[PDB]
Amino acid sequence: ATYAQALQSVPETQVSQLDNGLRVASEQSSQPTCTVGVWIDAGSRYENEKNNGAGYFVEHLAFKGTKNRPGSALEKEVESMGAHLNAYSTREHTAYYIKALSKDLPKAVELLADIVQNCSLEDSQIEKERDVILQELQENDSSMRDVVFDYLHATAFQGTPLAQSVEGPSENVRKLSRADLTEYVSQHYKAPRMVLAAAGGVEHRQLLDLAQKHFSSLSGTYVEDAVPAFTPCRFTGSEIRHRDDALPLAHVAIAVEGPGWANPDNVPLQVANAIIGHYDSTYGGGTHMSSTLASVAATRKLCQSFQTFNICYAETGLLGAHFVCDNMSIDDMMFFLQGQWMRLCTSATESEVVRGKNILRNALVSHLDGTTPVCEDIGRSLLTYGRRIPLAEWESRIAEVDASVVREVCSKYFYDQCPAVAGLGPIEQLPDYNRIRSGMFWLRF
Amino acid sequence: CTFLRWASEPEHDHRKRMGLKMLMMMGLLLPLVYAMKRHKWSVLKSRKLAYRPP
Repeated sequence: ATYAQALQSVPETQVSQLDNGLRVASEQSSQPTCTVGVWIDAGSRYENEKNNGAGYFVEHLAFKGTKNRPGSALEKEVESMGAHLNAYSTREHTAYYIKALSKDLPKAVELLADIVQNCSLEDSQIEKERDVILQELQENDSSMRDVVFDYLHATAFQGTPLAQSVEGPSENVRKLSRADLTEYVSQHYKAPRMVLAAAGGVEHRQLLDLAQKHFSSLSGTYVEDAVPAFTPCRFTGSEIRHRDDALPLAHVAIAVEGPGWANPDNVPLQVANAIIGHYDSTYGGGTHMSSTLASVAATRKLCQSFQTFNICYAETGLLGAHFVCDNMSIDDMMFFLQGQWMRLCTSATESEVVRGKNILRNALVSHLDGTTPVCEDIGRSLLTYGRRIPLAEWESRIAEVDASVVREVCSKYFYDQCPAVAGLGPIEQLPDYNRIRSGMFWLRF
Repeated sequence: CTFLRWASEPEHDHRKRMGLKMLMMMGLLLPLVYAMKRHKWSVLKSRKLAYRPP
């Protein structure tokens, strides 16, 4: 049995639609558990400065009660069958999913149709969630990576809705009335924006027939005519430096404008990112790692950690690198990161592309282990691609990358481009923006 | 007196032709190098500072 023949035997994702436009998608297995959820085309990029934070607030209030399950009846019902009710919001998506036994799918879908459609949004629970969201803001400030990536978004997408954080500034959380939160759900929690995904021991026909008795009153109509529309987000080469020498380590995120989701350049770029890879000081192979930046950082103790990232949105993205290091090593970290970028742009070699493609295949297959990653894969894929891209198609797209492809795409996105830079902490030795900008081309080239 | 000015300065005409060429080259180079300096320096000249003490 060959990896190629295992990809073909990976089961199919059935997709069926309701009249309201709700899209129902499921990957069946023989597992005795399942993960069913609702993925909505919602996030803070659809929020303006007035209501920024409303989606995170609605997520906060989602499980706190509905018109039929008063406030903790929902929690007792989910708990008494051993299920797990999670939620998450990003700048572009919002998910509500349950991990249940396969026999509990009818109750799991009935729980989500109630939650996504009939949140009481009670005036008394909004005040209680204010203090939590305010406290969670302070808990968030303590995470330097979250701060530095919010900073990267704020400077990269300045002037646009994508600069906003999901949570919103701690000025709107105290002002979001019930009417705001009611309006956010009335504008964004619609069937044509919603995907009902399942994965595990779930038959598609039965999930369909549950959706068309629980979600079938989820309209896609907008008050009078006021349907919200898409707004593209300008990228800005820019810098945001938050200098705080009391913090023991510096966090540096640097990104160029990357492709949106449906751009095939994503596959060659992810490959190339696998060439730079990622490092942590607790790794192992260390100085013998194939990634040049990893081996230099391990040999010289240049950093505590570094990662490559490709964050995608509908029409743009952030393609770059985040590293944590001490105040006297930022310069070397930036030098070697930009040198590796330039070396991929100009002189990627076939063997490192083979290893990078190997890494990408392994990351894609290992990621999809379990019902919950598959359920999120289905929901997010229908929101971003309008379909589920099979692992066979991912393999076919990876098989087409070579060193020439990597050189051309890394040239297009990295070479002689202006990056957004976020620095937090003891960042006095983080290079000046002209010096970082000069690191995006080579004079030898 | 014309001949004596030439005898004192046989480079008079060539010096003035070189001066014209220098003036045109400077009237190109000084604005463009000034633009170069301001391109590099715009990062400093437009940056904004915010103080957020605890």
